[PDB]
Formats: sequence, structure tokens, C-alpha cells
Amino acid sequence: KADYIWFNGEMVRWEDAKVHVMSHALHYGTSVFEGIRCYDSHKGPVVFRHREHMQRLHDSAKIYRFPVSQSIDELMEACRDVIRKNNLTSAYIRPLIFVGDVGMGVNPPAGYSTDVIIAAFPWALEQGIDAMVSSWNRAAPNTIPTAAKAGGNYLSSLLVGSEARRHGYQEGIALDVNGYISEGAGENLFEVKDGVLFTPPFTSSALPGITRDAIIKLAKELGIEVREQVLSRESLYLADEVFMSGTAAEITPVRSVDGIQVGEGRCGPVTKRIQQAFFGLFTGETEDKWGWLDQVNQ
Amino acid sequence: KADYIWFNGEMVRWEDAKVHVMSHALHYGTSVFEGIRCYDSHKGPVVFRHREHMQRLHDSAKIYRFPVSQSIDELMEACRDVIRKNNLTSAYIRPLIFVGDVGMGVNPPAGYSTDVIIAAFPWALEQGIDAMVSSWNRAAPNTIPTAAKAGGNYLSSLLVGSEARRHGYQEGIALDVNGYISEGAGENLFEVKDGVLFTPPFTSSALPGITRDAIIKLAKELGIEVREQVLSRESLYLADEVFMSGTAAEITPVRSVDGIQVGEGRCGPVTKRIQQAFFGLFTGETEDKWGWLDQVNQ
Amino acid sequence: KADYIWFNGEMVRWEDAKVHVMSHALHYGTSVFEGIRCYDSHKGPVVFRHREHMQRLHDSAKIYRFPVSQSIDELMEACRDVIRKNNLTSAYIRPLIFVGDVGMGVNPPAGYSTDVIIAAFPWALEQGIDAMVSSWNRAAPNTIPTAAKAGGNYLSSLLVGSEARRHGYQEGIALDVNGYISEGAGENLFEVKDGVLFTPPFTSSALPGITRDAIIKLAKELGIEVREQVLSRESLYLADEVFMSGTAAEITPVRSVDGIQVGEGRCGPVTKRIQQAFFGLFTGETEDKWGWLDQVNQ
Amino acid sequence: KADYIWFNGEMVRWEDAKVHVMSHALHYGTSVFEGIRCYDSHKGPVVFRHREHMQRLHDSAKIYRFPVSQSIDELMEACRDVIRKNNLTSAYIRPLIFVGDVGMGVNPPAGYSTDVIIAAFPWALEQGIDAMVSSWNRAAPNTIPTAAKAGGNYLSSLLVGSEARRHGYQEGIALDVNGYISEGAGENLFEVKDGVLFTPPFTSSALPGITRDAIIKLAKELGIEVREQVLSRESLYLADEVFMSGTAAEITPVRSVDGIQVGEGRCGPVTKRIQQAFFGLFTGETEDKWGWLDQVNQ
Amino acid sequence: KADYIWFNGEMVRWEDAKVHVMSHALHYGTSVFEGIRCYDSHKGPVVFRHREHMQRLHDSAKIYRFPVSQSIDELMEACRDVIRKNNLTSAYIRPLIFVGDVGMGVNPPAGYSTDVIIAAFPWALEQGIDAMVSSWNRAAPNTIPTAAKAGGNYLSSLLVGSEARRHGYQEGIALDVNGYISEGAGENLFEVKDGVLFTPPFTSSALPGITRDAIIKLAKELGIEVREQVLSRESLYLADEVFMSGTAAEITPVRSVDGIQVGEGRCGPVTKRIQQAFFGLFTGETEDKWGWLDQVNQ
Amino acid sequence: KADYIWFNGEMVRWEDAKVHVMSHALHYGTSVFEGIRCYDSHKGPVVFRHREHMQRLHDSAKIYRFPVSQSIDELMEACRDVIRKNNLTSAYIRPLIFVGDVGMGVNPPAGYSTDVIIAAFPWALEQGIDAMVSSWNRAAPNTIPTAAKAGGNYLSSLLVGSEARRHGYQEGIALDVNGYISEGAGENLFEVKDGVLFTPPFTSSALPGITRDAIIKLAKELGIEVREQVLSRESLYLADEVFMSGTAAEITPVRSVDGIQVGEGRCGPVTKRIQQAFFGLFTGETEDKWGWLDQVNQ
Ligand SMILES: *Cc1c(COP(=O)(O)O)cnc(C)c1O
Ligand SMILES: *Cc1c(COP(=O)(O)O)cnc(C)c1O
Ligand SMILES: *Cc1c(COP(=O)(O)O)cnc(C)c1O
Ligand SMILES: *Cc1c(COP(=O)(O)O)cnc(C)c1O
Ligand SMILES: *Cc1c(COP(=O)(O)O)cnc(C)c1O
Ligand SMILES: *Cc1c(COP(=O)(O)O)cnc(C)c1O
Repeated sequence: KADYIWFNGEMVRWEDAKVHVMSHALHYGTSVFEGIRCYDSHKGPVVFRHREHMQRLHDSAKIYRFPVSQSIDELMEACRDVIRKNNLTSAYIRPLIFVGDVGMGVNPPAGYSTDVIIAAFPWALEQGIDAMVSSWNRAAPNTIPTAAKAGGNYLSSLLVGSEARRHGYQEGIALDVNGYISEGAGENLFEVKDGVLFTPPFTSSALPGITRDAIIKLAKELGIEVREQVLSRESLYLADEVFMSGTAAEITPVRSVDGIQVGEGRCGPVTKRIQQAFFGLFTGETEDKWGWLDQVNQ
Repeated sequence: KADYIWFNGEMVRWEDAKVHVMSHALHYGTSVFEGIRCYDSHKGPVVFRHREHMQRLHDSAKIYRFPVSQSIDELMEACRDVIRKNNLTSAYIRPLIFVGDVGMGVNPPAGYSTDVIIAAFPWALEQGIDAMVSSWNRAAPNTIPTAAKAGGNYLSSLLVGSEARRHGYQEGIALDVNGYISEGAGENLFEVKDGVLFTPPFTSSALPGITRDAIIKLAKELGIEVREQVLSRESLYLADEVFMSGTAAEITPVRSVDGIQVGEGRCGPVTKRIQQAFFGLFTGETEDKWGWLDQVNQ
Repeated sequence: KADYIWFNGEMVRWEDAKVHVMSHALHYGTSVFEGIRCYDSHKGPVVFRHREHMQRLHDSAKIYRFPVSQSIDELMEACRDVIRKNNLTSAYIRPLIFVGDVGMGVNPPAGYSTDVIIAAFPWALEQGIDAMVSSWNRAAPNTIPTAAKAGGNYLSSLLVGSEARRHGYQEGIALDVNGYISEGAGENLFEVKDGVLFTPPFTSSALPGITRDAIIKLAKELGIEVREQVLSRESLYLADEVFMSGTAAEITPVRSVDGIQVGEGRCGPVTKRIQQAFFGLFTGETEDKWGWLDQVNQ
Repeated sequence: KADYIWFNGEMVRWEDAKVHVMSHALHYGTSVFEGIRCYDSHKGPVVFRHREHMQRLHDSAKIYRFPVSQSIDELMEACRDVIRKNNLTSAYIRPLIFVGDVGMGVNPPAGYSTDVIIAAFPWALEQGIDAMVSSWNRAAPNTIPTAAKAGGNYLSSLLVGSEARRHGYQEGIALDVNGYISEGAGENLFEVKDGVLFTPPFTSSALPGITRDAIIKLAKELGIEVREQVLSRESLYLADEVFMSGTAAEITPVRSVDGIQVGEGRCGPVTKRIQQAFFGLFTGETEDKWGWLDQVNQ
Repeated sequence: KADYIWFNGEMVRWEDAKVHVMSHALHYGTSVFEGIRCYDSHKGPVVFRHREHMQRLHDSAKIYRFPVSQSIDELMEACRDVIRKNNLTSAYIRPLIFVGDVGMGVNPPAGYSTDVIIAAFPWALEQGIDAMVSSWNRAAPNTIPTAAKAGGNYLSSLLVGSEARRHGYQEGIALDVNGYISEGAGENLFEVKDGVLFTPPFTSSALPGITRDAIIKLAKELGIEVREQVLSRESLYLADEVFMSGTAAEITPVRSVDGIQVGEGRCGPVTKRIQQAFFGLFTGETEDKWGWLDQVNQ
Repeated sequence: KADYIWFNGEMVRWEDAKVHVMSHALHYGTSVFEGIRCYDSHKGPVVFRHREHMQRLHDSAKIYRFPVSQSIDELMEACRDVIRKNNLTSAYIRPLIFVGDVGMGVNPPAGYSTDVIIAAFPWALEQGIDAMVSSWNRAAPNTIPTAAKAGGNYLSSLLVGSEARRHGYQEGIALDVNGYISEGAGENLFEVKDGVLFTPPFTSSALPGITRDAIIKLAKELGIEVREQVLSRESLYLADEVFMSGTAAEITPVRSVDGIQVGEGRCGPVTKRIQQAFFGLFTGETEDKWGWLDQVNQ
């Protein structure tokens, strides 16, 4: 929780940010959102890969044809505004584009506009978590677009994630409809074999993670070979290391899958190198060669 | 629109029925709903298959493990209350169970409770509509449960339905991932061949429609043979008649699929017999042998 | 061979029935055809299920949207004429609708007409044949419609059939993409287990055979239970009897599959009963309750 | 049209190149063909990748086991002869190997020979075309070989292409049975993301295009990264550029898919570079390092 | 254990029934087996559906082409002899046909014979068991025959069953590759909806259980409707009753699946009726109309 | 055959190496094994990639959770001992971990130990073999792990291999459930097209061959490009060269597939180069850069 939420261009008090119960998105999952992080760095509060996230927000809406009146730049300025207005230095930002109070028909009436909200609030990675392969599979290829970060998609992440927690594990790993590894409930999956980094392609129903992309680029900078390919379920038991990636989860090591220990049962050497290079970005140790750090105070 | 909405046991003015913008269901499609109709009949306002719908509401929540504090009977009484309080005789009822303002984590915290809302509002079938087979497929079997009427499911119905309308058709027909007929965007599909009634099973990713079930039971009463089996796409072009079924759509004839006329291009004889038997229920002509008509004033 | 071939409304001498090498159908498989049989009966030359075949010819053309100028009755009279003009009593008729000398573009230009020809010519059942399961699968559900009897479809029947011949068998049995039994290279497949008759549904990529349909109706008249269901490959080795059906093949018993003998290795009792009832139609022993025999001489 | 057509070793007048209506290929799609282009260049009339096309003609026939008595060299000489004898400088060549007047059985009798024809005739720019994703899928992997350019295969291209034109688009894009991008109705598909060229592998039911291969080699010469990988449907909406390739279509840019604009809605930068390099081959600007230009005069 | 084991026609002491460590079946899973039960009845020791099991033993060997020198009758006599010679009245019989000490090549040398063993030894109620849906799927249709009860098949049952026990459940339920219900780890699955009995067909990778078959026949005698059809995963949560069937497991009620209670959490009404009818066979209460009881003393 | 077999830590005479007929592995395929080769080299008897094979033995057991008391080094010393004790210089070693005389329940009781045996015995490459594509497919992805070399897996290799033999071929090539090339009955498959080496990934249900891995590393040393990708069935007819790899089979060229000759019908140039480099390891010509040769005499 925090004071003020950016709502359709206005800074509204947190308490007053309410929508009608007949809002389309509440009944039909017709919303698109993002997960962004603001880090306190050597150069002050900085939004990690800000433009990339807002670009994906637009891409997700594009796929479902949701009309978005704000440009990427407008959304970016609004985001910084909400962090400053709330006096935050370290936070989690949540942009949300949703179909509001329009008719009750599935197809919104022509000429409608979407409601936009940007809320920000203040904001394990060493011992490694225990994961299990879920009995639920992720969405098939040409059904509900897995490349779009839409609300309705999360019924799948709820099923996969809750099942793992009900059986005593920290996270669940979902396979696609073909029986290949897709990703965790809400984070991308990586494997390290003989010093090589492996990760499933988007065609394995894995969402194009921005943390995932950052890791791939950092790994190449470190001289580590990266192979984007379909992975079998057994590979999880044969891998030297395995870790998850996501904005909220950052880089989370996995020490065991289905009760089977992953090489030594602790954060591996390659996972360690990547973690250091990742966190080094906010200390100045890792040079920001790509322009991933967006200053809140511009 | 109407006055008053039943909200967690209280009759709230329509205008005051608001939820916070950080409600779980707005971001993750974590809601379950129903579509029910109240008809003005020979015995006054009557809710069609009231118990069946509330039972499915509970079943849908059960699958996702959403805690529901109200019993089927409590929900049924609440529903009648909202129709009476709003002085409605002919209406569309919308029960909605959703995860409200809890954390922002996908998995709701243990001990949480769901918010429940029941809104009601006042409420083609002769010439037949033109349909097209969509380029989007419905959810694969063990991914997102198609038997549950959940909010997140509707991203699929939006894609299928919007595509049909963008190309000039009234409704889209989706095939499953195997290439077999599933159903329309938001309604079940029926075919009539040589005086025989055909409809895809639930395993073709078709939601167990209550209108669908009613038609099957009425057809048997009329002495019409019903075959629940997987159907090929071509069968749509070879069928003598084809129609859709749903609470909102009732019994909608389809006169053409993909520009190909369906036997004579008008409402067929078998579709007609079923329509008459269906609407006869609210005139007294068709005996309510199953107890499908629930009086609002009990 | 024979004299005269009906070509676009005219009886042309067999040798003069030629078309240009640039005919669309020669390059793109854009043709639809039928297989019909004329039997010498107790009532003289009689075309078996004449109307049904011409109706399917029209249905196959309808699916591909090939314009057909002739009505079902016109085609039926032309067929009888070809049999009479050729002084045939027992023959195989081959109606063929094809896209002729139009452009070289895959999509024929608007306003084009198809060419139609009807050729007829004079026309292993006691012991049974040896069949093998092919390594090639039949067309997937929403690719090339298997319900339509089109020319291009036969590339598949060629692959399945030639492979069986090459290995010393009389016919090959194709499985669909799922690994279930579809049918023989160019004939439907039946199995008899505990006095029960089994056959794959059309959704197993099996063409809606007219001989297949006749067998199902005759079986029911004989009091034999018929189950139209998906069949596993192993079922071929467990079946008491197995036989193929088609216009050209009629009812052909299968005494072995993949070198494995089918219960006693001879024509089974149920296959025999069905054969007798089938051939009894042309002797008068079996009453033609359906009006399947169309007299040539009218 | 034009005068003369090479028919089984003889130059026959166009009007006289006729084949019997009972030719196998007319009824069973049993033919194999090629599409070749002759361009007027800085070195005169030149056949683009002549040997490559004739080699594929042989490969297609080999898969179906069609007997071809002519060698690659004989066919190449015949092709040049057709262009010279018809006084063509710029034209489209169509070699066709087909099963002619043999029996009516699906399996041609042992010892048969195929008929061979080679016809030639005189022969979506900077704005691009509008495409839509078809509701029809391309052939599954082990059904009808997608690597062979056979006549029967085109029933698929007809379904995909006609649907697109019926809805107002210029071309349709088909997905395979898995829901992944395969290719256009009769041309390969390319995508450009962040300066990288993407194209589906043959295993996505995409025919091994010779234009496709040329583009891949030219791209590498230009220093452009090429990734041959499975592509999701959503990628079409996220791509910076998208274009089709084929002998007839050459390099055709796609400005929109399903009504969604492809980055700026005009021919993209990378597409432009590749087009220039491609057409530069006929002006001498692009050095023919591989020997793709075969002079007619030799 | 017990004394004596029938080994290739000879009653050998239990301790002496040994085979070489280089026996084919130990390395390649090349064995076929059965599970039979001998019950103490009102007519003394009786082998339940004796001939049916021996017939399936032969059918399993036939599919893999394992040479069996003993006839069904010889095996049946041997079985009775094992029970008598070991003075057993209530026991579990295990016939095993396996490829013994032949070469080490996968394909046994022509002319080989299999070794046959028949061992017998002395032999989830009213509360039911807790089951979970496994993360492992059962064998795909045309891979390893699911209709054959072979040794190698059990690696699957081991994976499915062990996972369930590792998580605290009594049995695991496997889905096929399509995401539909197949069966339990080593027993068939039944569901009861509105007084109707449902069970997956063999094509859902479910082995043709002999107990399964018995239940279907008994159900029909009791006037209960039986529907053999593909079942979705969700159906387990919507069913009124669910139970497993197998020779060892007999009729075991399932009170919950994945932590979700199955209607009241106790043995259901229909399950009870079927259990009573089943066990009534051994008390004389249920007339043995089919001849399922084979007396040991004969 | 040979004298002595290492059995649970003791050198037992070959003839006395027996296990009870009730051993778990004989009934349920619950065993894991390896195939290792001892070559007579320029350095004397040498076990090829000894450590790698024992590591895979452990990995296969780990996937099934079979307890293994011996470490990799213990197993390696035992292996050398068996070769020495048997006075072998060139031989085939067969390590086998299996579940022995434990209960009859599929799930072995807690605290059980596995039995381990290591047997060794003394131990078409120039012309090439004739292969055919089998009608049986290899195990689907998430059914029975294809990465594990377990006994039960071989029911599949038996079906694929025996079918090829029965039709006069030397080996059968299996396709996966998708219709893509997987591998031979018990050996990995390679293809050579334009000087490029191709092989299916593990996700095509291909076991991670150790000979396969060696070939890939040798190819890279020779400067040959290696592409690990999914391959279509047709690619076998279009390839310039095709060969199989395995411990027993080493590098076996394939001169024809399905009666279709593979480029010239003899051992190809690239296959030759790889063979020479492979066998050169035991002559000293090829430097053992990886430490693949483990000396017996240490
Ligand atoms: C958001 C999300 C991710 C993580 O993406 P990041 O851009 O790295 O935050 C991974 N998987 C799913 C299903 C997601 O929704
Ligand atoms: C609600 C719904 C239907 C119609 O069900 P009825 O119970 O008949 O109203 C059909 N299909 C889908 C996808 C639905 O959500
Ligand atoms: C024509 C055909 C059949 C047989 O159908 P009939 O109408 O009974 O002749 C079976 N399979 C295929 C693929 C066919 O084309
Ligand atoms: C011929 C063809 C192409 C084009 O390949 P080019 O050799 O480049 O002309 C593409 N797709 C299909 C289906 C084709 O038949
Ligand atoms: C043996 C077996 C069954 C049980 O069948 P019954 O003949 O009734 O004992 C069920 N499933 C599997 C996988 C089996 O092996
Ligand atoms: C053992 C095996 C191979 C060959 O692997 P190598 O380690 O090289 O001997 C190939 N396929 C299968 C199915 C195998 O079991």
C-alpha cells in the first residue's frame, strides 16, 4: 500500500481508486498488465528496463485489440510521477490496462476506451527452493496467446502454483501440452548443464520474459554459451543447475525438483556468476551497456 | 442497469457497488460467474433452471478452490430478493464470485474469503445468423478447465467472437486443438443431419451448457434421436440444420457457415420444433416435467 | 475401356475424350469424383445407391466451392445413358468434376465453370486378403477435408497402398495422426469382436463410405449390434473378424494383419452373413427396403 | 499462352498438347511440378536457379516413386529449348511430370512410365499486401509429404488462399496442426525482429522453397543473422517486418496481418535491402557467386 | 510365499525356481503376465474368470509374437494344480511368460521358446482412498501397446504410483497424452454422475480390465446405465462417486481427488450396490449367469 | 559366454549367476542397464568412454529412484576386474542394476536394495544396410522417460526392430508421435546433406547416445558443421548420406530407406571421414583429446 495511484491521468488517493463491480475485466479477464521494479542504485531510484515493459504492455493490448490512448512515453512519465509522488526509492510498479464499465456483452461496443491504472508500492535467493512438476499443462499454442501478459492467463498460474504449495513445495514447473518443459507458474526456467545455459523457446508456451532476456544478454557478456531449445522433463533431473527468473522473483535458484536434488543441492556456480552480474548493475560494478537503468528523477 | 445489487449479503444501491482497483480478479482473471434468466410466464416471474446454475457456480469455484461462504439455497434466495427488490419480471441475472482486495501475489493468502455479487437487469431467432469458423482454437484439455465458467476463460471467447464480427459475420465457431468442432464463441453448437440431433461432447473443450442440457432432454421428449459425439469441421457444410444454444442466445439458428448456406438458408424444421417446445415452457403449453421453472415469489 | 464417354452433355467417342495438358486439375489435384457400380440383377441392370453417390459428388464440390451446372437428376440420367449407350449390364461408373483449362493461378478466376465427365466400363472375396499397417498416416482433421472425395486426396491412398504391395501384402491399413485406426488405403474398415460390429467414426479421418453406410443398415436389419467408435491398433490383432468395404472392393474379408492371423484365418461367420444379405439384394432374396436399386431402363 | 510445348521429347503446338480424360493424374492428383522463372538480364535471358528446380522435380518424383526417364541435364536442355523456340526473354516455366493414361487403379501397373510436359509463357511491391491467418491448417508431418511439390498438395493452398481472398485480404497464412506458423498459401514466410531474420523450418510443414534458400544465402552475404526456428502466431503481430517468398511472388512484403499493422505499414528496411540484393543479380550489381544464373543461349 | 511353483510343466520347490541373470526379460522387459484370484466360496475354492485371464495372457504374447507352446486349457489345468498342490483356498495367482536365456540381441533368435511360470500365494473398503492426478502421462496410442499386459509397461505404473505415495495419497490417476483420464496406476477408473456409470474406453490408453468388464456386465444386470466414453480431468471433481477396479484392488472407492472431496467423502450408493453384487457371487446371492466361477476341484 | 560374472561384489562362475523367478525386474521391467565396449588398442585393452557410461547408469537409476550402493569408481573397478578375470581384450560389457526378489507389489518396499551384475563377453560397416521406417512410434515425451536406459523401454525397440527384420530389412527407423524422425530401433540416427551433419534432438524421443555425443565432438574437430534439429521423414530420401550410431553398432552406414537408395547406395564420404577418425582412436592416429580411453590395466 501507498498513497496516490495514477488513474487515467489523475493522481487519485489510494482509498478513492475504485471501479464499478460491473467492469468488464472483473467478469471476463479482459485486462493486460505489467510487473516493473524500481531499484535504489548508485545513481538513485532507477526503473529496470522501463521502456521494454511499457512496450510489452502495448504489445499485449495490441494482440487483444484493446484501445490504448496513452503513448509509451506518456506511460513512462506517469510511472516516474507515481514513484516520486509516493516518495518511493525501492518499489514494485503495476501498470494495468483494463476494459471497464461498458456493456455486459463479451465483445465491447465499438468506440470504447480502456481504463489505465499505475500503482506502485514498497518492495530465498541463496539456498534455493524446492520445486515440483505440476499435473496441469500450460496453454496450447493457438488458443490463448502466451506471449501476451493478460489477466485471464493467470488462472493457469494459479492452478500450477497452488498445487505446488499444497504439496509442500515453493513453486511448480509446468509442461506444455506436448510434455516438454514450459516454465514455472509465473517465471521463466533456466538449466545449466556442462557450463552451458539452456532455456525453452517461446513456442514451448513460455512468456517472453524481460528478466529472461536480460539474463541471456548478461550470460553472453560473461562468455557463457546460451542455447534456446525445447527441453524434456528428465533434463531437470540431469541438469547441474536450475533457476527461475522474473521481475518479482529476480534470479531464484532451484535446489531440487520432485524431491530429486539438483547437483549438490545449493546455488550453483553459474547461477552465482549471473546473480552477481545482475545485481552488480545497481552497484555500478556491472556496466549498463544497454541502457537498462531509467532514472526516476530526470 | 437497475437499482440495488446484492453485495456480500447487503442490498447496495447500484451506484455504490464498487471494488478497489487492486482487486485480485481485475489483474488475474480470478473470478467465476453465471448467466441466468428470469422469464415472465403463465405463473409469473420465473427463474429458468435456477438451482442448476447456482450448482455450477459452486462447481466452478470448487475447481479453482475459491472459498464460497454462501450455500446454494442462500444464493438462490438472494437471487429472488434482487429480482423482487428491483421490480423485475423479465431479466438477466449475473452472480459473480471473485477474489477481491487481497495481496498482489498470484496465490491468495490462506484464510482469505471471496466477494460475491448478484446483479440483475431487464432483458434474430427466426431468419438465422451467418457464422464463420475462427482461426483461433479453444483451450486444450488439461490446461485451463473448460468445464468451469471462469472469467479468465473469456479471453478466448473475445478472440473468437471479435474475429467473426470484424469479417462481417454474427458469430464465430471455434475448433479445438485437434481440429474438431468445439462450440461458438460463447454458446454450444448443435447439428441436425437426417432428423438426428448432434452435439460435441465436453471433451471437445465445450462447456457443459445448461441450455444445451435442456435441449437434449426436450429433444428426447419429442422423440428425436440425440448423438453426443465428436464432429468434423466439414460436417457444418453437410448438415441439414445448425443452431447455437446459450442462456443469453437461447436457441439461435445458423443459416450459413463460411459463406456456405445450411440447407435452404432459413430456420429448419427440427430447430423449429425444439424452439416451440422450449418457449412453450413459459406459456404452459410444454409441461414442466423436470421442475425447471423456479418462481420468484415463493 | 468402352465406346463413348459423357463429356459436358455430349456422348463423345472414348478415344476423342481429351483435355489440354494445362488443365488445372492436372497440376493442382482440383477434381472431385465418385465410384458407382451397376449390377446385373433379377430386375436387370441396376445402379446401386445411385442418388446417394451423385449427392456426395455435389457435396464434395460444395466443400471446395467448385461450380456445378448439372443437377443431381441430370447427372443421374446422364449416367444411365452412358450405361445404355455402351450396352453395359455390369460396370463401374466414374463421374468426375474437374477444373479444366483455366489460368495457371491456384485460385480459379471468378465466373469459371467446371468440366464434367462420366465414364463407365465393364466390371479374393471367399478366402480373405493379407493386410499390413502402413507407416504413413491419413490426413489430420482440419487440413485437407477427408469427407470430400477429391483427387488430391489420393496421394495418400497411393502411399499407403503401394507400401503394402511392395512388402507382399494385398492392402495397407492407415492410422490417423493420433495413432488410431482410420481405414484401408481406399476402403473403410470393420471389426467383429464378440458378435459386435465395430467401425471408426468419420473423425478418425475415415471417408463417409456409402458401402460402409449400407453395411451398417443391413447389420441392424440382421439384428447385429453396431458400434461406431475410435479403435486402437491392437484391436486388429484381438478381433474375431476384420473386413474392408468400398464400391470397387464391395465386402473384402481380411484374414491377417501384419502377419498375425485373424481368428482362424478365413472369412468369418458375421462377415458371411453380411455378404449374403448384401449380394441378396441383386437376387431378390434381400428386400430392398431403402430404394437402393435404381433401374437403368426407365 | 504461347506456341509449342515440350511434350515427351517433342515440341508440339500449344493447341495439340492434349491428354486423355482418363489420365491418372486427373483423378488422383498423381503429378509433380515446378515453378521456374526466366529473367531478362544484363547477360540476356537467364533461368534463375535452373538446376535447383530440376533437381527438386526429381526429388518430388522420387518420394512418390514416379518413374522419370529424363535426366536433370536433358530436362534443362528441353527447358532452354522451350524458351528459345517460343522467343521468350521473360517468362514462367512449368515442368510437369504426371501419371497418364494407365489403368484406373490407384496403384499404377508395374512397368509404367510418366508423361512429361514443359510449358513456358510470358511474365506486393513497395506498399506490401494485407494478409490473414487462415482457419485451415497445413498437412501434418507423416501424412502427405510437404517437401514434395506435388499436384494433390494444392487442395490445401486452394483452401487457404481462397478464404483469404473471400475476406478481402491478398493472401492467407496457414498454421500447422500444432498451431505454429507454417507458411503462406503457396509461398514461404519470413519475419524480421531486431535486425534478425526468422523463418519456419521444414518441419513446420513448410516446403523447402528455392527462393527461400536464395534469400537465406543473400542475407548471410549482407551480414544479416538468420534464425531458422518454429514461430508462434503472435510473432506476426510483434515482428518489425514480414514478407513472403516464392518463384512467382519473388519477395512480397506484408504490411498487416489480421488487420494489425506490421511496424509502420510499409516495406521495411531489411526487406528492402534483401530485395535490392536479389534484383541486383539481374543487373550485375550483385555478383552471382553461386552460379544461380543459367544462360538460355548455350 | 508357498511351496512349489509350476515351471515349464514341472512343480519345482519355491526355492529352486531360479533363472539365469542373462535372461532376456531381465534386460529388456520382454515378458507378459497375468493377475488372477482364487476365492473361497460357497462352492469351495474358485478361480474368478479363469479362462478370461488365460486368454488375455495368450493375447498379450500374440501382440509381441512371443511363442507359447501351452494351450489355454493346459495353462488352466496347471493353475488349478498349483493351487491344490500348495493347499491354497484363497490366493493370488501369477502366470508369467518370458523370454529367457537366449542371446543378448534385442530380437530373439528364430526358433526360440519362452519360459512359463505359474506362482500362487495366499491372499479401500467402505471409507475409500485419497487419490491425486499424476504429473506423468500413460503411453501414447501407437507406441507400446496398452492392451497387452507386459512387464515393460509397468515402468509407467511405477512412476504414477510412486509419485502419489510420495505425496501422501494412496493411488495416482494418470491422464493420457491428450489430457483425458486414462486410469489409475494399475487399475481401471469408474465415475458415477446422475445415477450413470462412466468409464474411459481402451483408446484412452486404458488396459481392457477383466474386473472392469465384470463390473460393466453386473451394472447392466442391475439396470444401471453404462457409458464408455472419454472423460475430462474436471469430471473427477464433478462426479458423485468414483472408484477403481482391478484383480488385486477389486472395487476400491475413491473419496477424494487432489484434496477435493467426492460427494460426501464416503463410499457411494451405486458403488455399494455394485460391490454387493460382485461379492455376492462368492456367497451364492448373485447368480453366476456367465460362468465366471471355475472350481479348483475338477 | 565367458567364465565369471561380477554379481553384487563377487566374481561368480557364469553358470551359477542365477536369480529367483519372482524377481521384480522379470515382471515389471524394473531394471537399468548399459552397453560398454572394450577395444584392443595401441595401448592394450581399453574401455571406451567408461566413466560416461557408468555415469549414465547412475542417472538412469536416479530417474526411477532405484537405490544404488556402489559409486561410479567402484563400478568402474569392478568392470576392469571382469575383463581381466575373463582374459578379454575385445569385448562387450553389460552392467545391469535391477530390482530383485522383493514383494510382488509394483512399488518396492521402503529400504530395499537393488541387485547389480556386470557381465562381459567377446566381441555391414563398409557397404551399408537397408532400413525401413517402422509403423510403430517411439514413446511420447512425458510417459516413459526416453533419456533413461531402462529395461522396460525395450518393448519398443523389439517392435520396431522385429518388424524391419520380418520385411527383409536390417533395421527399422522409428518416428516419434508427431511424425518426426526419432532414431533406429536401438541406435541414434544421423543425416548428411550439403556437407552438413544432422541429428534429432533428445526431445524427438531419442536417447542421449554416448556414441552419438562422440561423433558430434569428432565432427567438430574435423571442421564439419553439426545441426541438432527435428527432422522430417522425407529428409531420409533427400539426404546425401545416412548412418546409425551405438555402442554395439558403432557407425553403421545406411544405403537405402524404404527401398529408396541413399545417394549412390554406398558408404558416403563424410561417413567415411568420421569412421576413420573414430577407429583412429584405437590406433593412435586420432589423438584422444578428451580422455575417452580408460586403460583396463592400471
Ligand atoms: C510476467 C511473467 C513472467 C516473467 O516475465 P518478466 O518480464 O521477466 O517479469 C514469466 N512467466 C509468466 C507466465 C509471466 O506472466
Ligand atoms: C456460459 C457458456 C455457454 C452457455 O451455457 P448455458 O449454461 O447454456 O448458459 C456456452 N459456452 C461457453 C464458453 C460458456 O461460457
Ligand atoms: C471412395 C472411398 C472409400 C469407399 O467409399 P464407398 O462410397 O463405399 O465407395 C473409402 N475410403 C476412401 C479414402 C475413399 O475415397
Ligand atoms: C512452390 C512452393 C513454394 C515456393 O518455393 P519456391 O521454390 O521458392 O518457388 C512455397 N510453398 C509451397 C506450398 C509451394 O508449393
Ligand atoms: C492388470 C491391469 C489392470 C487391471 O485389470 P484386471 O484384469 O481387472 O485385473 C488395469 N490397469 C493396468 C495398467 C493393468 O496392468
Ligand atoms: C543404448 C541406446 C542407443 C545407443 O546409445 P550408445 O550410448 O551410443 O550406446 C540408442 N538408442 C537407444 C534406444 C538405446 O537404448
